[PDB]
Amino acid sequence: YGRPFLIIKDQDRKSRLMGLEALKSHIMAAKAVANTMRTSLGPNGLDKMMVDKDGDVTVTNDGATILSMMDVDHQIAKLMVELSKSQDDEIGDGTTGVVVLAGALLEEAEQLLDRGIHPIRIADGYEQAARVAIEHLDKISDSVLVDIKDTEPLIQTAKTTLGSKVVNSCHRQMAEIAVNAVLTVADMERRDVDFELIKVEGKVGGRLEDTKLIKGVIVDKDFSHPQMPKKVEDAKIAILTCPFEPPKPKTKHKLDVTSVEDYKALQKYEKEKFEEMIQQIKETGANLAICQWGFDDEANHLLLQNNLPAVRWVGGPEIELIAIATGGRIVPRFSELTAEKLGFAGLVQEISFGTTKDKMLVIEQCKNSRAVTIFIRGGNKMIIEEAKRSLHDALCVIRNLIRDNRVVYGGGAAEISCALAVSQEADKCPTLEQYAMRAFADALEVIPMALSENSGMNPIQTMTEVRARQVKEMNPALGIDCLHKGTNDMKQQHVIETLIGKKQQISLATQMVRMILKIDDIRKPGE
Amino acid sequence: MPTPVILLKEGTDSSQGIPQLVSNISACQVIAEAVRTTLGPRGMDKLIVDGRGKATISNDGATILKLLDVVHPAAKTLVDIAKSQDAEVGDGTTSVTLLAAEFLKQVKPYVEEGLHPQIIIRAFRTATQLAVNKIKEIAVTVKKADKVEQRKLLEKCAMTALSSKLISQQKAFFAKMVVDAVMMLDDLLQLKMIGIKKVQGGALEDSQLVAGVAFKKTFSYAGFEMQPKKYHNPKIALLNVELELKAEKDNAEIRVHTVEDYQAIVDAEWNILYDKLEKIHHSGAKVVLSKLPIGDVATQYFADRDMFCAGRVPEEDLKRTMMACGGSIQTSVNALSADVLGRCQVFEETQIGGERYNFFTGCPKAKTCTFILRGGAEQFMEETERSLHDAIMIVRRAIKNDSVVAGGGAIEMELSKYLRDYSRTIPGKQQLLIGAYAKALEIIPRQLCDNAGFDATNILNKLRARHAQGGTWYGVDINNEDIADNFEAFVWEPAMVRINALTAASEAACLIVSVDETIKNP
Amino acid sequence: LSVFGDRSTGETIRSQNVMAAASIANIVKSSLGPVGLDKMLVDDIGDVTITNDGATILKLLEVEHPAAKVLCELADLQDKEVGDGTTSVVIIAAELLKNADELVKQKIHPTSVISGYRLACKEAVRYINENLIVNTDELGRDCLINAAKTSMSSKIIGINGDFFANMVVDAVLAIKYTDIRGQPRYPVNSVNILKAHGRSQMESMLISGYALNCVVGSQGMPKRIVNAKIACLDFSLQKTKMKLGVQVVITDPEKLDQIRQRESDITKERIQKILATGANVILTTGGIDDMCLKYFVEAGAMAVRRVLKRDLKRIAKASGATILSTLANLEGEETFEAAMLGQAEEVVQERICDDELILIKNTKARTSASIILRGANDFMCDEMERSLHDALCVVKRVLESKSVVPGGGAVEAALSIYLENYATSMGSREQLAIAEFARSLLVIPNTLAVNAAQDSTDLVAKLRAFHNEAQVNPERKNLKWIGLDLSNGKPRDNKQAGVFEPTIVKVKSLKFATEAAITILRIDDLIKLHPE
Repeated sequence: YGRPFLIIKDQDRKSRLMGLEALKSHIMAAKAVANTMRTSLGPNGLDKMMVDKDGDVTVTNDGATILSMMDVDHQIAKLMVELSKSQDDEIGDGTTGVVVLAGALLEEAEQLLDRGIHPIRIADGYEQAARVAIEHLDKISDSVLVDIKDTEPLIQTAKTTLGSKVVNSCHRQMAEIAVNAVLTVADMERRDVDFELIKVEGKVGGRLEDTKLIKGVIVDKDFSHPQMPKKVEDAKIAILTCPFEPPKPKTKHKLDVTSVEDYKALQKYEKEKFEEMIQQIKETGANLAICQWGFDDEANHLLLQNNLPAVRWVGGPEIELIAIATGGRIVPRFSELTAEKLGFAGLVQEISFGTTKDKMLVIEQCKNSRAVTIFIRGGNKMIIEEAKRSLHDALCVIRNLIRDNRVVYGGGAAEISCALAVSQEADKCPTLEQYAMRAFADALEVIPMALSENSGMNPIQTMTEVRARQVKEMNPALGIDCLHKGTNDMKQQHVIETLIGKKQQISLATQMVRMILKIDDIRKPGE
Repeated sequence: MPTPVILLKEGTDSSQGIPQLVSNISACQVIAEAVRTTLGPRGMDKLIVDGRGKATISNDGATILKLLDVVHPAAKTLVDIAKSQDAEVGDGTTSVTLLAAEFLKQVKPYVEEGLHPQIIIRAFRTATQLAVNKIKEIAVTVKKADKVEQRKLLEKCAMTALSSKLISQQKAFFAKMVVDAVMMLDDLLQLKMIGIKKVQGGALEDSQLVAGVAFKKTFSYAGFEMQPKKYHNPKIALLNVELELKAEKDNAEIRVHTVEDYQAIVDAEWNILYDKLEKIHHSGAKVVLSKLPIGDVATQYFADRDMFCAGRVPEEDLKRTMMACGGSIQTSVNALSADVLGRCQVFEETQIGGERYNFFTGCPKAKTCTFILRGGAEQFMEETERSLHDAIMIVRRAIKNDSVVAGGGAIEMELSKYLRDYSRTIPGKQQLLIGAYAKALEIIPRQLCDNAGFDATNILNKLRARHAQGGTWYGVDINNEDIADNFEAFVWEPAMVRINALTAASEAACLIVSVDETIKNP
Repeated sequence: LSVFGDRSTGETIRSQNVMAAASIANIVKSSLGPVGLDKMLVDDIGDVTITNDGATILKLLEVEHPAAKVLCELADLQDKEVGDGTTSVVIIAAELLKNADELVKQKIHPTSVISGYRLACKEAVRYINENLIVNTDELGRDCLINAAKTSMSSKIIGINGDFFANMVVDAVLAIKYTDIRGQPRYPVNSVNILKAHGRSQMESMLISGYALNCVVGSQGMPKRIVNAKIACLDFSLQKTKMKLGVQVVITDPEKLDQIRQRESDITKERIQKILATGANVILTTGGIDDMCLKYFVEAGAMAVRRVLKRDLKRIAKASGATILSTLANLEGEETFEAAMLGQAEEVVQERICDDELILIKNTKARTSASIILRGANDFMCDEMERSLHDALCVVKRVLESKSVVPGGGAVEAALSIYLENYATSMGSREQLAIAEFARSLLVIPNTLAVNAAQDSTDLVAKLRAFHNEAQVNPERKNLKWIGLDLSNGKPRDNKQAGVFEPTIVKVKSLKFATEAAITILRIDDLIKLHPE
């Protein structure tokens, strides 16, 4: 009969929203995320600045970072954050608008739910629309497979993808930087590239234009002994992991000196071993050495005595970058070190880069190096980090192009044509999925609208003109004149984008929002 | 000042009789409503977040009930039934719970009448036994028939079971992958072999089935990027023993007078590791995996001599690998011989979503595969994994038992008709209980249509009318929004699922109704 | 988006309303039928109140949820209209709501259910009027006793039911009243009920007249008058005020004494005018002063003060005296007329439970009826007076409407199957509502049996079987029957057994239950507001 009973503990504070009310709430939250993100899209777009929990700051445009640093609590906000993270570390930029697609789509989905359409059919229709969109997209794809050695279709692509980040100041230069780096480290026989071979490194100071790729490796240590010469012309390199110390077998061990002569022999051995290792490294024919670990000061001197500059306390990854750059090996003893394993380079020179701070080390290796580094300079720590993220995304997009050598002119023309194809199919749709089709088309229509909005133009006059042109002509090469140039031919404008980019973007967004529609009931425990 | 002596502890709650029982029934119904929406080709999933803030979406009802930590006792039985069916046959755990709750729902009005519960449970047992026998009679095999491929039933079974979870529109794809995969599982048949790999990112249409083993793991040592990462026709060496300078081997103090002997000692240690490495190389293999960490120096030597290596690999994936390439895991490097050396068609390690994976596949004689499961949502990872687990275990049951029945609730409708007709034969109190049994049982199509937003009364009425005479396997069709021969429409579910469902629900009703009062202790 | 409270919609609130209705039902489910077991309420402070009449329980039980308040008000109205069935009507409402929801709980559109319910009620009342039994041929006192003692079980007094029914029928026949000139209306609550703990109801006595819960004003004044001189007087008896504002100002002191003198002599002459008529009994709701008391003693008349207005109005109606708010005439002079007097054979104050109460026996003008209760405690006495009030109500219904219904649930026994058959006629979806109406209405026998603690399904099935047989072979003069019992736990013929209920009970009950179901079922959302 009538009496309260416990079903789930904390029964008072286990709240619950169910059904259409829940759905509308979710769509409101997603739209809030979309509005927060909208302004970050497009070269005319505006970026965000985040405040870390620990009071740190960060200015950025990369939507993945935007959501990552966010402290959201509503769950679907977390889902969008993870969305952007996945999309980015799969592709790169585009997160500049992926969640935008999500939000606009969910908005129009709510438009449909208001007419009482059951969500599942909406999901199914959206899936069909996505398939149609991608197949039309890759029909209308251009390709860079037929291209000559891909120098500046790649340069154009980088130019495009950097039109969104503040590093655009000299973005030409950084475009050449990115393309040269990836082309150097690419494994064309494999169609991949490991970014571990790419050494991102930004040191604050100087101009932004000063940022320069170095066909080599840059190491955050100075010379082991300050007196050693700053420059070296030859680069006979030794790479060692055994510290320049009397060897100690790391099994729990220690000697038991007893006699006068015992101690005297040990004392002799102490310097004899240093002399032995010095003779070893010298007879190897090396000129410069690098050690993983610390030095005994005594060997530090004796090394100085033989014109063999060296570096102390070098972290691993940096070390192997040295090895691959110089073509040398990593030797665990002095005894097994020989000339063949020695590393070689063109020029090694310490740089007192900072006007008043400690120094850096650069290796201007001159032969081919499967590894390379980028050295970023500028006036702000925040600008340094932003350059790091931007250049990383540029490298990602060129890698993706290596994975697939066919792209699409950007500027919104692509998805414009996609929407038109969707509308064309919507007439042979039949029933209720028809509303799903036209729905998805109108929702997808958002990206041109957002671009124009950030352009300050009347968005819709522009987009209607765009549709009219792309209908009267057959060129799917007409987007939005983001930078106010009287040609909507982004192909001439060179505003281009990888097929993989948009394709993955739209498919991922479709699946994400499909699940978003897939949910009805939520049970939040009160905090 | 004396006081009366209590019987039990202060605050020992007690509640006896018809109110207690009806309260339990209502609680079971409440549990049902938390899952009622879930099942259906147009069905539903829930999102539940813990007190720790970790989100978790689910469509499989058993997972949800696990998340809904139930305090009320009677409902704990229902959730346990959820675990049972999850371990047994898969989806319909949802359906299991609905059957249980609806049985109780139909019985409760008669419980308002002072009927001794044992009569009810006797009727329940008899009805369930008869129902199981009827199902087994109307079970359908295919190996007697002519137009079945040994997999087509399995493919359609996956087709049916899948199309309620989060991947429903990729069923034509995932069914093929899962059937071909489970075909490799023979004959161990246990799930531990095929792992599931929740790679971040990518569209799940890009999710990969590899006839081999992959790793979401590695670990950076010195040279790991130096060595070549292609090996076209390699030999796989599998070391459990670590490779490092007495790092965690036997603990020993050593004593040495002569300095030269101390030199010899350190030399001999490094000679230990060099001896192990020489054994490895002279073995002729090029790929080495280790549960235990790998010395950097050994990595350097593999790099110099163009062998690939990796350390700290999780043990389960190592077992997968050794079962794949046929090699046997080794702990003694010395006893090594070519026999225990696994071989693979080709070895690789290629980026997927920023993560560093390892590949080796194409082994013609490999009884275990793995799923690289692309997907842009971390939550998709768990949900897709749950759906896939259901698919794999159900198709395993199907391979074990060549018995199939129609889906779409048609089985339940047939049982309803059969039981109702049988009820006429037995006079007395049993007749009403059998009738209530059927009336509860018919629920499945009703929930289906409700989640489909139809007039399930028209559907139910046409269902009963057509299903009195016209054919066994007529049932709900979601897209055509009315009856269809779902069997020809290929909505095919293993009989075992429904059989176990009915049995569990029956004994659940027995258990719940066999309770009169409850005792609570602080 | 409303402050100070959330809202609930759809399934949640529907289930909540059903849950509350079921709670309220179970509150009273154990107090109906000749084996009903009464309720009692430790109030908060020990002033307990034993009662089985449902409406009393609901009124004395605080309620907060809306739909439950609706049901409570329905019970109160039913009591205001019948007197029993608060035993039943609440249960009927709750059960109909339960099954209607169970239909809706699936999907079924509520307004369709409402229309089906409306049809069900109309069909049911029509079928009852085809199922009626007329008492005119039957012996009056016989069926009156039957209906009474039928109501008397499920109550404290059912055992003495025979004696109590005898007393009740005597009282009600003695309270005949000629109405609008064409109606012999019988006023309920006209009979007077007084409770007096002490002896048993065995010794509880019927008064062929009217009884007062008052006392003699002056102990010296006499106790018993064998003469009928009874005058009523609303006009109070004090040495009068100036009664509005009239200040008395003295410029000649010689007259203050005479002023004070008449200040009482006015009342003195009024009293003397009253008594010179020869009236020996006076009653007055207003105050009575000692001045008047001593005068009365010297006259030896009868005086009573602070009598309730209704009681003295009944006195006037019985004795034929005239209520007099004052003394006056068509001419200004204040006079009094013997024609204003009422009569009764003998008036006595008597000591029952060491408390003197005033009796009036055999008013010649119009026969009156009063009943004295005797019992152990005040609890049993006032619960039995509630019971008796219900008794008089139902007997009044029987007399007013010469029509009776076989008791013991024959009503829904027939109704279930008849509506079941009629359902197929509609052909729409609403016959589902019809069938659920019937099945739910079948609750009364179920509750009867469970409170009687036997196999309820078997009794119900046997009942349905008998009635279905009564709907086969239309030669039903030897195939139409009616009946159900509990004491022997098997069916019978209540018509032979005398178990009868008044028709209006079931009729108004079903109608109000239908209205309640319509009201509550149409709900689909509550919106709460935390107070100011």
